[PDB]
Amino acid sequence: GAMGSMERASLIQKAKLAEQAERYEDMAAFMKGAVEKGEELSCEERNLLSVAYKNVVGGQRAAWRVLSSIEQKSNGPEVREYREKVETELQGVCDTVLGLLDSHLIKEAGDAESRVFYLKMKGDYYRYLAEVATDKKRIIDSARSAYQEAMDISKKEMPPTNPIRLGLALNFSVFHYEIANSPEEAISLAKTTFDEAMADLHTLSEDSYKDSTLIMQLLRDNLTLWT
Amino acid sequence: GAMGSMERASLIQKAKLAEQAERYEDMAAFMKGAVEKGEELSCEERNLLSVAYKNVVGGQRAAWRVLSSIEQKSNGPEVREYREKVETELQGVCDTVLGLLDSHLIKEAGDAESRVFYLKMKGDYYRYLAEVATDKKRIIDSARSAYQEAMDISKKEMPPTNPIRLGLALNFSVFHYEIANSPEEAISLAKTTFDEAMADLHTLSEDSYKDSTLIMQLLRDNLTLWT
Amino acid sequence: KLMFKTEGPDSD
Amino acid sequence: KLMFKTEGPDSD
Ligand SMILES: N=C(N)c1cc(-c2ccccc2)c(CCCN)s1
Ligand SMILES: N=C(N)c1cc(-c2ccccc2)c(CCCN)s1
Ligand SMILES: [Ca+2]
Ligand SMILES: [Ca+2]
Repeated sequence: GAMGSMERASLIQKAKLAEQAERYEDMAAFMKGAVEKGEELSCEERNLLSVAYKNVVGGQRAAWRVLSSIEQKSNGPEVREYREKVETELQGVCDTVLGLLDSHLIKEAGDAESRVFYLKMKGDYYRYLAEVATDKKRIIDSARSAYQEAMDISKKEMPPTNPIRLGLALNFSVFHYEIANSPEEAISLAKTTFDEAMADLHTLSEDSYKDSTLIMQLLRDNLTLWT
Repeated sequence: GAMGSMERASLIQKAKLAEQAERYEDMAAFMKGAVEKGEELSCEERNLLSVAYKNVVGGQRAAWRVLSSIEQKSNGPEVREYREKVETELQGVCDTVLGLLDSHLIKEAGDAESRVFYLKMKGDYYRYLAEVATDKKRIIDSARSAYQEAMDISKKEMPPTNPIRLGLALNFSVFHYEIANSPEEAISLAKTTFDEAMADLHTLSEDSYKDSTLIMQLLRDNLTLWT
Repeated sequence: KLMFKTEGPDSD
Repeated sequence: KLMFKTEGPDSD
């Protein structure tokens, strides 16, 4: 596609420039091009890809909720038509990211840190489709399955303070809470995840302690709201 | 172009939805389509067009300054190449807005409130080209000429508290200060504009008083920095 | 909507 | 850069 004539290192360099310029569309397009070079991504490269698409899909989700709320309040075709326009572009970004994960990031991810990262993304962007979905059951089951596979590997392969593991469980609990309508599962996952991390913090450097407690605080913010 | 099959009123309605969703690209494309229907814009419609493109060109100007500063610090081709990419898209948005003003908003604008609004925009988006311009003299003279024509009509046709007149003089003083490298002209225009508005405020409703003092405070913020 | 905490940029 | 006050949205 578009980035086929640019060097892999130049796409990565240009994705970093884009992040500093807050050009998240450009950042996503460069990281898409980087992935399509067909080489595995480093830890920093996985983070660039995820930050890029998260910033793009974030704008579309904020946009969608504003429009959906006006639409619901109004219950002429314009509101429904524009909500669809935004929803369709949101689905296209989700479909693009899932495309990258299936072709071929996940099947070449052997290490726990890479495979759990990619399966979490897969659950995440099926959850973004779930948010706008009215077939919905299959999308929801696709998110659960990606999340659960990630969780199984994270429990076997990573310590309980692993930030990727902590982020996975944060997101899966939010999946449980507001996608699967299983708030009790959400609360259980968030408590057990929090407490297990707490009992492993003693093992960490100052640097690692900062990293894990920041994500633990997100589990606490949610538990505060849910109970 | 793209919006040729959508109704004028539906484009305006959809530009308002876009503003609430903060989808400023969509808002600009809808208002472009609205203009290309070839009917004159109401006061609200002029404001929608201006807010839309100002939000779009704002993102590109912020992006450009970040990149230009890295480029200057670094003095491989990637930084220069990406700065150019952003600069070119910025020039395209400026060129699109100037296109709308010349074809045919300005020549059909007879009233002071509409004509001064459009000439101000013309000066504004020539100033955005001036910011990235290294031919620069002609661009700068295009901004000055648009601004000066706007100023001449505003002085003859509008009271000194007119918010459009106040906004014009704010922008023209910033043109003077950092585009024409005439900081003394800037300071003189900002003082005389401020003081003339102050002596006319007695004539205004509460509502109009709010409107004019908000723009007067922007003239004061600049004067505080410049002196 | 009340949006719960999920990992990385709350860009929404 | 120090950006001076100009009319409407400071979207930059
Ligand atoms: N460019 C960005 N926003 C990010 C870069 C990195 C990273 C930098 C060096 C090595 C590995 C990863 C992130 C990891 C997150 C852990 N704190 S995020
Ligand atoms: N949609 C927007 N952001 C704006 C709408 C309007 C407007 C609304 C009714 C009549 C005329 C103009 C603006 C004028 C600015 C004066 N305060 S701005
Ligand atoms: Ca539409
Ligand atoms: Ca480039």
